[PDB]
Amino acid sequence: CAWIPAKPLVQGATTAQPIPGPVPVANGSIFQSAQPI
Amino acid sequence: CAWIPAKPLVQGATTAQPIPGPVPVANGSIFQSAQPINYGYQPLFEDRRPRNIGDTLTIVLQENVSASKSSSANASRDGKTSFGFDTVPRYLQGLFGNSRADMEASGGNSFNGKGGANASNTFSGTLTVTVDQVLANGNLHVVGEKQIAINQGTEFIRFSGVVNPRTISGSNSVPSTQVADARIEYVGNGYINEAQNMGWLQRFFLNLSPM
Amino acid sequence: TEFIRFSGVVNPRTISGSNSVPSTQVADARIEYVGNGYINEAQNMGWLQRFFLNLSPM
Amino acid sequence: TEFIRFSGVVNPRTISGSNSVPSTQVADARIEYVGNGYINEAQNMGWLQRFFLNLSPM
Amino acid sequence: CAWIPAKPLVQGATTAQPIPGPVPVANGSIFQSAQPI
Amino acid sequence: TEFIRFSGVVNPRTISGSNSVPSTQVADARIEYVGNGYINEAQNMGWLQRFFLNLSPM
Amino acid sequence: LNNMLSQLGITVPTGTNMQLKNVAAVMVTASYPPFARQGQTIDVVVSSMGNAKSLRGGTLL
Ligand SMILES: *C(=O)CCCCCCC
Ligand SMILES: *C(=O)CCCCCCC
Ligand SMILES: *C(=O)CCCCCCC
Repeated sequence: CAWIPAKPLVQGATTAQPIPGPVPVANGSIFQSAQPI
Repeated sequence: CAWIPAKPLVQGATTAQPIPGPVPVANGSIFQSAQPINYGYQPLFEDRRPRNIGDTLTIVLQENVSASKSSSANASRDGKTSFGFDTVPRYLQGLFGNSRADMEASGGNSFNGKGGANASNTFSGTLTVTVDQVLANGNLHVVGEKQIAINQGTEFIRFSGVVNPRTISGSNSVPSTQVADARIEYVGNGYINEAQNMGWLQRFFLNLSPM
Repeated sequence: TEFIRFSGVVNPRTISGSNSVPSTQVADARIEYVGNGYINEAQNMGWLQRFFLNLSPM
Repeated sequence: TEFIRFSGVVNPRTISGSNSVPSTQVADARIEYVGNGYINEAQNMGWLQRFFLNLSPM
Repeated sequence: CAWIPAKPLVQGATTAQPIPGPVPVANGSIFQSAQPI
Repeated sequence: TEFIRFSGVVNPRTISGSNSVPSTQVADARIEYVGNGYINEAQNMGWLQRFFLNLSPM
Repeated sequence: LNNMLSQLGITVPTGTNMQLKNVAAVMVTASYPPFARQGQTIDVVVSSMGNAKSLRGGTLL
């Protein structure tokens, strides 16, 4: 049937939320690098 | 029915109201900057590749697979033997007379088997996905979904996979053949989709019929 | 739903400049192209015909 | 499912510059190309016909 | 039948997870080489 | 299954530069090209016809 | 050169025209000294390897 609930091939949430970057440390620098892996 | 209230695909308010800017501080300056959300360091000459969770990336779906196979076999055999003493001389009548040695036999055999199979699939389109995780070696896990509703039903195109950043082109796009764990899905609903499922009786027969 | 699965062993000096290898250079190649749904069910032989294909005298 | 199996003995000075050897230069060549499934079952002779092919007088 | 469970030709998991590299030793060097076979 | 067997004696000064000899330069050449399976069984004469081919008067 | 550019963050499309004049491909050779310790320095020899005219004022990457 077409009314029986089936799960989709691509499961879970299909979107992501950007996260705010860290607060810049108050040295004399403009270049701020978030923790780099 | 057409009078039963259904919710639209695009829900909520479809408009926004501009907000008045802040009152300018009375320093000696004309340049007034509203509170700017500081984003991190951004390179200048490097291409716009996705780097963090939430960045977007265009996938160019171009799939084309085609496999096939076949085989056969055959065998045959014929045979036909005969012997007939038409006029037997007298001194041989004691051995080949009265057709006591005539003979005639035939035989045949045949066989032919064969078989084959094939499969194919194509896919063409474009879809923008979003990064939802950055792996330990720099690869990006991407997911995406596009929903369309043209006048009667609703179609869903979903995509999921893993991308290597050094494959993204200069225009922030990747062909779908370079994604590792590609999961593509193109489905729909409405009665147009319901008209393409087999009836439960025919589905039962297709599996349990003897032939 | 169609599934294309692949497994094998690759020698690094055969990978091209665009990070690609033709499948004829993989050692223990296992390729699989299968599917499900009623489109796939319409291509299996019926159990009676399958029985006859094996146990029929000719 | 189709299986292609190969076994043999190779002399290193016959391997080309692209790491390839034609199969006519392998000594104890054993090549095999078989399959299974009902497509392969449809190519074996029936047991009765197989019996007749061997024991029929002609 | 088509409902009888059969195992696929390619068995096991068809994906792998990258492992984080080792922590770099604090000599005066930028070049850090993970244990090379 | 098909079998190609070969046996013989070779004189080294006849081997070409590519390590190859034409079979007409081998002394005690024994060549054999046989097979098995029902394809080969379909090419033997029936025992009755084989008997008649030898003992029939004409 | 395309490999290096891609590593740095710039992906040049494939099958495009590219004709340089200020770049040469070279082989670098050196002698690993006895009891060498990490951080020390040695001297290298640089040699052209295809149809280059001169390495007069070049820099080794
Ligand atoms: C969808 O609702 C189809 C379900 C019918 C299956 C049983 C019919 C008697
Ligand atoms: C729209 O109003 C259609 C609803 C009719 C459904 C029931 C008919 C007996
Ligand atoms: C798939 O479910 C087919 C199984 C039927 C085999 C036995 C039929 C009596």
